[PDB]
Amino acid sequence: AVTLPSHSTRKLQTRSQTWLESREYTKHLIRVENWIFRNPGFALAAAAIAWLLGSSTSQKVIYLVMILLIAPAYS
Amino acid sequence: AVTLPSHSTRKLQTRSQTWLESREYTKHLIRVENWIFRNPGFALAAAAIAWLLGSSTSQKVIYLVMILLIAPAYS
Amino acid sequence: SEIVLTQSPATLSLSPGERATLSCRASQSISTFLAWYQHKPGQAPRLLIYDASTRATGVPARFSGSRSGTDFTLTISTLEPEDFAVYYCQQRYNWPPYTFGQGTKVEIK
Amino acid sequence: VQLVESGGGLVQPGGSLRLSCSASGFTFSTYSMHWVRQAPGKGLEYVSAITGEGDSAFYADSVKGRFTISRDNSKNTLYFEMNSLRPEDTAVYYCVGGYSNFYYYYTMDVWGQGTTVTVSS
Amino acid sequence: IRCIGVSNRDFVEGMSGGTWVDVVLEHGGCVTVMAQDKPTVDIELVTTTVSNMAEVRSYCYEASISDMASDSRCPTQGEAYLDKQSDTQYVCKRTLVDRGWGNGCGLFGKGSLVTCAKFACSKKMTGKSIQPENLEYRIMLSVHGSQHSGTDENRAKVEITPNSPRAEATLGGFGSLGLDCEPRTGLDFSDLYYLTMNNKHWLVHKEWFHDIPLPWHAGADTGTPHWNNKEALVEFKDAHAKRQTVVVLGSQEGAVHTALAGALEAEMDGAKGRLSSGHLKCRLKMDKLRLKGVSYSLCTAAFTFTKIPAETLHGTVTVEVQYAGTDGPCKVPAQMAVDMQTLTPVGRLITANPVITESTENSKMMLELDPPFGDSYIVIGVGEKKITHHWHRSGSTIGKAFEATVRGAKRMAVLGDTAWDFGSVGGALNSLGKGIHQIFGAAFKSLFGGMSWFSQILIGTLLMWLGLNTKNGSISLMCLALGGVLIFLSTA
Amino acid sequence: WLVHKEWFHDIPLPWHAGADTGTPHWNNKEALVEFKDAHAKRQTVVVLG
Amino acid sequence: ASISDMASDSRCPTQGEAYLDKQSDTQYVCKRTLVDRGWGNGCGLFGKGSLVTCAKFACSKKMTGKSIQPENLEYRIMLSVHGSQHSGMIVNDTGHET
Amino acid sequence: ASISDMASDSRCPTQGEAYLDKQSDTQYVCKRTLVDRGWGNGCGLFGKG
Repeated sequence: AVTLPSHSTRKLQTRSQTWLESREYTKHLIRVENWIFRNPGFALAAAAIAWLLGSSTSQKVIYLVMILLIAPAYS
Repeated sequence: AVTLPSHSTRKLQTRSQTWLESREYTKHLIRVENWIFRNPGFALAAAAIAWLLGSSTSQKVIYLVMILLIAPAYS
Repeated sequence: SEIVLTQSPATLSLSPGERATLSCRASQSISTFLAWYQHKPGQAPRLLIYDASTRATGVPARFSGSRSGTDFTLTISTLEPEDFAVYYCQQRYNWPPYTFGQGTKVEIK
Repeated sequence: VQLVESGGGLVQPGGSLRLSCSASGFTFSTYSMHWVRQAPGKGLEYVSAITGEGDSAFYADSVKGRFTISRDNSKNTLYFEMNSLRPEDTAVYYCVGGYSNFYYYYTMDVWGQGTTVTVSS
Repeated sequence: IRCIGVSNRDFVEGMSGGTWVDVVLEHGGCVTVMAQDKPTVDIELVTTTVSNMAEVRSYCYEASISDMASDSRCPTQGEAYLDKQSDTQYVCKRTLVDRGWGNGCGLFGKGSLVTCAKFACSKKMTGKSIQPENLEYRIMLSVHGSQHSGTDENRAKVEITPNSPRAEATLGGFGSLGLDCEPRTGLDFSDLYYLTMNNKHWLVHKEWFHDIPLPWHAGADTGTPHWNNKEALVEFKDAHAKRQTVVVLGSQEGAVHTALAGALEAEMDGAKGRLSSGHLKCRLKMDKLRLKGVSYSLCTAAFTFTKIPAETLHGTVTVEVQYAGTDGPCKVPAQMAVDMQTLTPVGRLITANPVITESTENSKMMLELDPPFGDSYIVIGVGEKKITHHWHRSGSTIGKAFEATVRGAKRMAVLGDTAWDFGSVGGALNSLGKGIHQIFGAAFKSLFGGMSWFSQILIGTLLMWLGLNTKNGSISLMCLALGGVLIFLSTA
Repeated sequence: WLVHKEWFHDIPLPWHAGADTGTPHWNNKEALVEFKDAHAKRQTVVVLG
Repeated sequence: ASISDMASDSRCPTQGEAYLDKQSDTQYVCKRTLVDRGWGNGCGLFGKGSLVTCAKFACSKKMTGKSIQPENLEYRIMLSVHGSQHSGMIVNDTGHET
Repeated sequence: ASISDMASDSRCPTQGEAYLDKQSDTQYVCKRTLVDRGWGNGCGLFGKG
């Protein structure tokens, strides 16, 4: 169906390479980058929302990054 | 291939139902619930990480929710 | 189960010029969705009336239909020689299990 | 606006037959089609139906399981593939058609001349 | 007639210019237009057909592999070289392999292994472009009056294309309804590709059909296609340092089906493709509409209810009456009354005026009417033979206004400015509201509008808390944005 | 493949339950079949590919 | 999956609910919803009807999983010794018996 | 209610799940559970069946 949980959660560890190893790093980066490239307005909105939340600078930056990661996945 | 961007980003809005409308709701909720149910200890890890971050209680709860959201998607 | 239609006399012996009256009784409420067909041997059945009172395209005016509850009536005022045939009622209520009556034959007396 | 039926013939019990009904003079896709049979010495019996678009089909209990109705809107043809025939199916079959905007409902219909199917042992 | 049971119809009662009334038509429901002294017309959008589309960039969603080959050169040489490495119909992968003194070449460095495999496609899907020109709309309209519940002169069909945005529906005896439409303007087709995979067709945003990681051709295929990517469907896995193996991923047709979500389904007949969900905006020039029933004498024979008086979903009441006498074409007297001592017209009678046009022996006619909320009597007749019926309506005017606001909110959530244009005879408050809505909608679509039912519900709840606890004027700013997002969602 | 448990149990696909013997039975035909409906006046059944 | 002969059934706005006799068969997927009905469609009343649609389900192929006990699994170890072997006998597994 | 010819099926503590062919009939009520099993009943292993 639609969900189909990923097996990388329970990755089997051994010397030999797993099923689809070479695509793990690129996969997530490409998804996030493509979504952000299509929608910059949400980058602005997330910057604003992160600025409103969190006292210190580091808290606001972390909020910005976590929003920018949650948005593409609709997690 | 692996990425395959979702079309719900550009959801075509009209009176008639879209291609797979009845599933979205349970789609995301089921993915998150399943991943958490399989890996319970990460709830404790996220609680600790959220407690270490953010001054007020609301900030810490929001950090907890956003971590528990972003982890199952590996976003 | 399925709706059933009953045509009272199963045979009507009348002479040309008389008044013919056929009745159709339904097993349950059907508002106006009843059709009357004329069938002659060697010919395809011909639709006479739909909605229990409305004459089909080209049907002569001498055929009339009336309804009262579950009792439907087909009336032929001035019997013609070509009007002697078999007559069926069909229920058109809400879904296909559509059925016909056992038929009533108009015979020359 | 006419319906030409064909394919009727004598067959043994348990034989398989295919009846065809070609439509002319109207938009075949917008017409729900039906098969109604009449046994000798019996009234008309409404046995099968299919929607205009081919989505859904209905079979009467007397024929449910053995007979299959279908349609080709490109060739403007209705088909009634009848298998496992029995002597009780010996009858004259008519294909009827009616303008439908709902699954099977129709008001004014059009009838073919009919075709005889005889199942004798 | 033709919009009695639709359950998604709205009434555009009112005409204050004596002339055209704007109306936005949707595939879901239809619009009943009732004017001051003109017959009620039901108008419905039926189908949107597209024709002679242009093939653009078909993808290959199922691969097939072929005669693999490989080469390796000893650890201290150049590189392995298959002659099929200069063929754009083969996927070739180069790697390093453990080699030496056991495999046959004395040295112990890492070798170089090249593997090539021929690519074949099965089941590719293709996308096509929809120009604003060459898509057709078909509008079906009908009139009230004399049509019983079951060349017609009461119904008409209008074809509208960007080449002919205006047309007149000639209703014989009622005149003609002029009808201008904005066909280019009504649904954006400058971002939607028509997509087919295997006898299934969709409408696809022209940004979801360029970020797809699958082997893609360009344009139509004269012969055997050349696919540029050669990867993302073929996987060169490596054994434990001694071999290479090539596999293909299976058929991809279930991931694309789930990647499609929020994409509109369609269907196809020949070179034409029917979409069943659209949105069109028309102005209705109803100034050549007459009434076919004035200067008629009142029918005075008898009247019989033929089915029963029934209630539609919106409150109205349909009545089907049979007339016994033969008076020729003649007018029907009918009203909604209370206190049958003094027959006083209460409520409103939707059909314009009900005239019987067929006089042979008995005639059938269907009218409908909008009764008041209390008990009432449908009174049909003149004297001593006025058959009547007892009819009861449910809800007070307050509930009706609430439901009207809810319908307006849903229409806004669906359309935006074009929703602002629905009942727009046209003033200054209306145009100003439409302008400010244009500005706010552009800003909102720029910032938000990249989320689906869950990302936006999450951001809605988040900013709702934020505006609840921030203690500024940003309180109001947020809470407003939140109302917007959450209703945009809960409308569903 | 070698596959963990809990990845071969959290799969949303029609599943039999072991010994396929005679006529096959699927616990869920759900999500392998999509029941849409037209503008309130139809229903349509499609399969995912 | 693969689908087959669909069927459907509808009811009046005020009757029971639709029922196809193919709902008592565990080979058909069936779904129930509400459909606009009345006065054109065939019954005098105007509310929402009830519509049931059923379709026969068939699977061409399915993947299957099997269980592995930690018993009845065998390992095969190959060992060799240095000394007198010439370079040829490095990747040569033909006779290790003798 | 009235009940009729019961039947049952059991499986290896480590096999799949029990399946009667009467689960493909909409005239039967069927319930699935775990049973203590092994080495006495006939299947060498000791987990729940």
